[PDB]
Order: sequence, then structure tokens, then C-alpha cells
Amino acid sequence: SPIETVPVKLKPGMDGPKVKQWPLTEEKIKALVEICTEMEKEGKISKIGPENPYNTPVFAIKKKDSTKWRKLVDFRELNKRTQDFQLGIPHPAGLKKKKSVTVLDVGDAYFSVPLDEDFRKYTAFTIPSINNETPGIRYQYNVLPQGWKGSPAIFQSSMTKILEPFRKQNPDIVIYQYMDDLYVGSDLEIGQHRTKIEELRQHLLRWGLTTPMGYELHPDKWTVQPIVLPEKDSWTVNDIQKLVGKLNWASQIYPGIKVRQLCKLLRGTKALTEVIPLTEEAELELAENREILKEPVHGVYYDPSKDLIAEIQKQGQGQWTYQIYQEPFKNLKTGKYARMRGAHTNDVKQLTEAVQKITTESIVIWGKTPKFKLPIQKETWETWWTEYWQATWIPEWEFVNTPPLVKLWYQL
Amino acid sequence: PISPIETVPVKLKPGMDGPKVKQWPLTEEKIKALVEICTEMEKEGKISKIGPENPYNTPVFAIKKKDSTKWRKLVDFRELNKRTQDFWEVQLGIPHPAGLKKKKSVTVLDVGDAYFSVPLDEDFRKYTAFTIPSINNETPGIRYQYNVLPQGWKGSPAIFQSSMTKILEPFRKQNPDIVIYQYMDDLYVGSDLEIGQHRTKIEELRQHLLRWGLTTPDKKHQKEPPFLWMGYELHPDKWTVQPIVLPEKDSWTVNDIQKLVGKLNWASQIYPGIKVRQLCKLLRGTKALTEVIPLTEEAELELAENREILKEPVHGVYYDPSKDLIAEIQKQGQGQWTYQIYQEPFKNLKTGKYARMRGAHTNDVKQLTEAVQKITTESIVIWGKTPKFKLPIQKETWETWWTEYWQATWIPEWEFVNTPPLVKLWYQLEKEPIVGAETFYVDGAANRETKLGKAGYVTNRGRQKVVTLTDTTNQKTELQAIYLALQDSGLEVNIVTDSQYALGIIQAQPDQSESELVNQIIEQLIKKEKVYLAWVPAHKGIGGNEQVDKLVSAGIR
Ligand SMILES: CCc1nn(CCO)c(CC)c1Oc1cc(C#N)cc(C#N)c1
Repeated sequence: SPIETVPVKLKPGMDGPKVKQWPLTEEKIKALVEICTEMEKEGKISKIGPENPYNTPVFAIKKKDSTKWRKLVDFRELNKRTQDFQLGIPHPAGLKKKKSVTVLDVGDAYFSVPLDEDFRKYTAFTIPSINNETPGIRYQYNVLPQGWKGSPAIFQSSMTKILEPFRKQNPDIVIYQYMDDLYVGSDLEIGQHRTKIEELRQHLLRWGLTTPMGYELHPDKWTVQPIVLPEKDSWTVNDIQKLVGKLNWASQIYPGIKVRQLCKLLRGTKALTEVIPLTEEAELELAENREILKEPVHGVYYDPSKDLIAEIQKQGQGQWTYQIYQEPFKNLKTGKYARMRGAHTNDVKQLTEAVQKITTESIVIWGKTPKFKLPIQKETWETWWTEYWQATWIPEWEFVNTPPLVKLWYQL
Repeated sequence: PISPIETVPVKLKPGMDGPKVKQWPLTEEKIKALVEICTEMEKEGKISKIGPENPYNTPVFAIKKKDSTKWRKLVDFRELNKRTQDFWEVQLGIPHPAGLKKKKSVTVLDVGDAYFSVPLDEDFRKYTAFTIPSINNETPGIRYQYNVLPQGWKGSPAIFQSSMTKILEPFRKQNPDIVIYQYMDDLYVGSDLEIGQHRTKIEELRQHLLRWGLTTPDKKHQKEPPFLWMGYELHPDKWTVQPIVLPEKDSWTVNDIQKLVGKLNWASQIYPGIKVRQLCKLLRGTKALTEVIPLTEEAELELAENREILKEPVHGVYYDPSKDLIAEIQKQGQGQWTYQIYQEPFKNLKTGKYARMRGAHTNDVKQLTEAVQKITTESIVIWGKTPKFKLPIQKETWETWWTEYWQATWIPEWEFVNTPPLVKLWYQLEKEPIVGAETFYVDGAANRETKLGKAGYVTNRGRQKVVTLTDTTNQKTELQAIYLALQDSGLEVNIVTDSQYALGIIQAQPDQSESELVNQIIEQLIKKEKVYLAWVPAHKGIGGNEQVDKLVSAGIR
């Protein structure tokens, strides 16, 4: 049901994405063929020729409380070459303060709005075949595609119309749209909250988009976990040394930190196991530092012109620590992630969970996804991330070798 | 013929216009050939004469193939190609035999005069203009233009490919249970039908193709197994590598060893056990291609071991979609791994080898994991599924390593297989300081300008020592200092360094390194009974570190 399409434009000089398709399992290929041949019948996508030199990777996932294959297009390249995405969506600062936030998939809405004819070419993707027997099945989009930051930017106008009545009826509720999702926050009792969400789904329903008791976030109960300083009766050289190092490091973040009194204890070539009584002076410095570490961090502020970075460390025992900053040590936020009953044997599974959680928090706090520094081998991550991935979006990531000390500094 | 298929709209790169490369004056004989060649092509609709309007031109040439006095027409599309849009990419990979499904009957059909049976976008033909020059730049030459996909043009391979895909589609829909593989101008067909129906299905296919402008060979003209396909020898129920001949030679050149490694790496697809590591080593520094390289004792042994393997012709079996894939891995030696994939015990669909990471400090557990990863990727590519692994590592060894390592890691479903040499960790660092063990506070320094350096330690038992090093770095001194402490310590030791660098390396329990030094340290770490390693920040009022920093820094700024 076409309308007046919004003319889209790539950044001057920038050209369309030409990203290779990674091999997929027969299971996922079968699923994508079934899904795509159905989208073709509905006119959402159409086959393309070899004169289209563009490509964007495609995968198949399954959301939580979902056993039906879903198509996930990785538009990260196209997104970076777009913006345009010009008329962006403003991020409300009230969202992070709500007692509860509910995430709602509204991606099905985008398939109503036709995509600018001259932009379609850039949304090209391939369904590969096993053992390269058949050439890939190539398609492009005719409608706003899910996963492209251009879709929500264009759909704003229609989204505000859809939400106008609900907004005027509940002017205290915060609604934030990021990619294929809607973030809805209120300070209401969980019962009213859920009731209000249900009502919101009905409004969306009237507009053809079935928006299914989604994941419930509580940004209020989010508290930056400190760096953690031990609490022992007697201390060894090893423990003080371990403490000096830790604080020496933290001093790079929180200026108020002191270590001269503690260091005074570490003098002479003593055995690591020797017990050492702490001077009353060191006791203060220590306690004083613990207080500093409780509170945020004076000086760090979110800069909307700069990228967000997230580092994750494997702590063991299904535990993972992470930090979000724009400039190293200048932590805007730190946290933890403990394996939920089930992933009792999978590192990749837990890391993908941790990444999604951290990404979700970023969207809520800043309305932006961070660039991840993943403690894993590329090929391994490349091979398995889709096996447990359930988000409609995909953040940027790179692979790194965790510095052994960093693990300790943030170890709990 | 010329397929009645809708054309692919083609265009030049954004800010560009057609080629306008002048015709070189050509020989009388070469001009005669072009005239007749072009007359034939023109009669078949492949090309058409054009007016003087068309301002485009691409050079034309003529060359005769030996053992025959028959001329051939060569068009230099280098210019038009630079101006032609980018296209897709024919294919992301080539079918691997091991992935070929078992089918009772298989046929190869090649599409004849492929490129020339496919139409070119009319609005683009104007850019394919070429000129047969007149004997000595007389007057205008005979100007032509293509109507079909020109041989050597940028978009031909891709446009042909698509045209074939569009043509094969309806036939695919009406025959879901038949496999067709598109490869360049070839076309392989497989079914599980008894000849009778199969030849019928083939014939129906050809008729569908012919109905679309594409000629194929008829029964008596079709190739017969063995098929010599892209380096492989295909039989209906088995495959292998094209006959490999290892040249018996006295004195080897870089070029000879290069080709040797090539054939060997190639043969490794089905012949298990091939080792190439010792030959590659000879290819280091090379500097030349005709320079002869004397074979090391190790390379001669390796080459001999390879000959033995290749003496006995080996074959691969085909894929059965109903059975599980099983991959087995074995350690061949220093950073050398081989694997084999089968469905029925020891009937290999495929073989392979792994020997990455240039000794960036690693251990057998990391390597095995890497090999598993590589195998997993290729299995997905070749069969669309991951195999079940058979590894020469204890579940206990595996869990111990993974749980404690800093990087997330994960092997798909695997089973231990007692196939020596087994993978294991050779040593392990203590989790807490050793009571009643001497504590060495080590340190190293190196002058940036002079490259001179000092390494040493000081203990809690009051010992001390400082070595001078030449042509060193800060990194090397820190590792030298730890090495010193390990040499003068004995069975139990606590070592405190200021180097995150060294702590990092040792913590990963390496058993192999490109660094002679790191190997010394490893060799030494294996001998110990207990080793605890701790870190402290340098340049602090930290007893021990503060002191070694003195003797090691004195005389070296
Ligand atoms: C369905 C095509 C096919 N399947 N099989 C397994 C038989 O049980 C074989 C071995 C003969 C085939 O033939 C090819 C011949 C040539 C040639 N020439 C190339 C390829 C490929 N890929 C395949």
C-alpha cells in the first residue's frame, strides 16, 4: 500500500555495503528460504540481478519465548554509511529513572512503509547454499527493512501518531524508540505497569502491528558495582601488594585515591606470606578509598559526539564484569553478569547474554549501543554468536586479549 | 543461438563515459582474419555493424594458435572494464567433492558456446564498439558492436551465471529432488533414479535449455567417469586428488620446493599424515626463485615420509545426509595437526591438516581448540552442519583449562579418544604464595639508545645477582630476570615481577614459543614442583621491586 517515499541518501563519497555472507547451517538456510519466499509473495522483497554489487549479511535467530525462526539482517555497514538516520530520534533522560521499563518489538510496522526506489539497491542480501552447489538467492527490500536505523527515523511521524492518544492519557509514561524496539517506562506498581503495556499493545494492534509480557527491566535497581577492597583481620605482603596494585590502578580513575600510607608497609625484601599489621594511618587511607569507590566517579561525562566502548572480563564461575566508557578508565558505568540457570557449561552462550544485557542498558541510558571488546577468538564468536542471539539489533565488536591485571582490578 | 531471456540492465560507473581507445594500425593478414571472423559472428547475430555516430571504440587484435593456421580474435577490454560497474561475485566458494551427495546416476553437461549465447543490454551495446582498421589507415574501418556477452568483459561471468539461474529455476521447481550444480559454463546433474528415468530427466532438461538458446552435448558427447574436475578425479562412488608426481631431483630450487609444498598441501585433502612444516622452513628468507636450497636432514625425512604416504593411492567417499559426520584430530608434532572426517568408521569423506600461529606463545590445548574451530567452519561450508569430535584430550584436562583461562572458549559435542600423543598442560602456577619458599623480587631495565640492559633479582633470604645483557629490550630483560630467578631457585619459588608482559605470557601456560628465552623459562617451569608468580606496579615505594630497580638500572640509565 505505497505512500510518498522519503528520499534517502548515502554520505557523500560513501558507497553501498559489500559485506560477505558467512556460511550458515542447512537448518538456518531452509528457514530463511521459507521466510523469504513468503516475504516475496507479500511484495516486501524481490529477487535481484548481478548488476546489484551490494551485500549485507543475513542470519536466522530465535527470540526468548519464541520457537519460530526469525530473519536477522546485519545492517551494521549500511547503518554506518547512513545518517540521514539528518533527522534522528531524541533520547529521553527520564527512561533510566523509571521503576520499570518494558521492551516491545515494533519491527513489523516497518513493512507498511515503502522504501525509496533509488535506495532499495543498498539493502541487498544473499541466502547461501550448501557446498556452493547453487548460486545464492539474492533479494532486496521494497519496504522499510528491520535492522536498518533508517526505518525508525522514517517511521517517527507515523509512530508519534499511533502513540498520541496513549501519550496524552499517560503523560508520565516514557516511550523511547530504538531501531525495531519501543522502550516503555513508568513508576507505576508492576500490576498497573503491565496493564498499561497491554493497553499500549492494543493501540499498536489497531495499526496492524501485533506487538507481543516482554522482557522487564528495572533501571532503578541498577547500581554501579564498586571496585571492591578486601576486608581481612591479618594481611600478608602478597595481600598488601595485591591491594597496592589495585588501588594504584583505580587512582587513574578516581583522583581522590591515596596509597602512600599503605606502600609504607611494603618496605624491605620480605617473604610473600609474612603477616604485617596495618598502621592506624593506612587504615584511614584504606577506609577513605573504599568510600570514594562507593560513589560514582567525579569528572566523567557522556559525550554524544564520541563512541561508547564496553569491555568484558571472564571472572569464572559463570561470572562476568564489564565497563562502559568513551575514554579508557573514565568509566561512565561498570557492572556484573552472572550465568542464569542453564548456561552451566557454555562461555559463548554466557558472553552473548552479557553482551545483549549491556547493550540493552546502553540503549536505556544513552540511546546508543557500545562498541564491544570481546575476550574471545573471532572465528569462534563468528561461528557461534547466532546460536544464542535473540536481539533484533547487533552492536559493533572487536576481539582482544584481556590483560590479566584488569581481571583482578574488577574481580569481585 | 542467442537466448530469448530478458537482459540484465548494465551501466558504467557513475562519473564515467564509454571507452574511446584508438585502433592500432594492423597487418594486412591480421585485417583479413578479423574481416572473416567478424563476418561469421555477424551472420550469427553475435555482433552488428554500426553507424559513424557511435564515438566509442576498443582495440581489436588477431593472433593464430600454433600447430594450426587458424586465426583468433582478441579484444582488449581493459578500458571498458575499468569503466564498467562492479557486479556481484559469481560464487563465494567452489563445491568440494567431499560434500557431493551420493547419487546412483550423475551426468555432466557443458553449456557449449556459453557467453556468446546470452544477450547484452541494448543500451550498453553502444559501449562495446570496436573497429577493424583499413589496410594502412585508408578510410573508416568496418565498425561493429556486440549483441551478446563479450569474451573478456567484466560482467560476462556474472551475467551468464544469472541467466543460467533464471533459466534453471522453473525446472528446479518442477523437479525438487534433482541436484544441479552450476559452475562457470559446466552443469552437473545428479539423481537417485535408475538410468532409464534419469536419461529421460536429462533429455527433458536439455530440451528446456535448448528451448532457451543453450546447446549441450548429446549422450554420446557427454564425458564419462573419471571426471577430471578442478584438480580432482571424480568417480561415481569415490574421489581423490589428480595424480600427484613428486619430482625425483638432485638440488632443489625455491621454485621446486614451492611447487612441492603446493602439491603436498593439495594432496592433504585426502591423503592423511602429510607434513609440510619442514619444507616451508626452507622457504624462509628465500630472496630468489632459481636459487637452489640444500635440504635439511629434517626436510629429507619429511619428504621421505610424504612419499611413503603418496605411494599408496587413497580415495574419499561421498556424503550421506542421513548419517552423522565425525571428525578426528591427532597431534603430528610441534604445532602440527591432522584430521579426518568420516561417517562410517575410517571411510574418509575428507582429510586435512592444521599448523597455524607462528609461535606467538601457545600450548597444545589452545592449538587443538583452534583446529576444532577451523574444522567446524569448513564442515558448515561443505555439509551445512558441524561434526561430532573425537579428541586426544581428557575431559578433565579440557575443563581445567577452559574454566581457568581468561578467554571464552567452546568446543561442540566431543568425545575423548585415547590416541597418543595426548594433549596436556605441562605445568601449573600456584594460586597463592608458597610458605617456606624463597621469594625472588626480579626486575630488568634496558637503555633505549644503547640497547644495553641489566637483569637481576634480590631475595628475602638476602641473595642477589645482576646480569648484563647486550642488544636487548625492556621485554627481554624482564623475561631474563624471571629466567634468572628460576635458575637459582630450586623446586619451590615465589617470584614477584613488575612486568605485566611476562606475567601475561607465563599465566597462559605456554609450551611453545618463537622466543628461545620463553622456551628456557618453559623448560625451567616444567622442572619446578611449585611456582607462584605475582605482580606489582613499578616505580613505587614497594619493598623488593624498589631495590632490584636499583642494581638493574645502575649503569643503564
Ligand atoms: C551431482 C553432481 C555429482 N555428484 N557426485 C557424487 C556421485 O555419487 C559426483 C561424482 C561424479 C558428481 O559429479 C561431478 C562431476 C564434475 C565434473 N566434471 C564436477 C562436480 C562437482 N561439484 C561433480
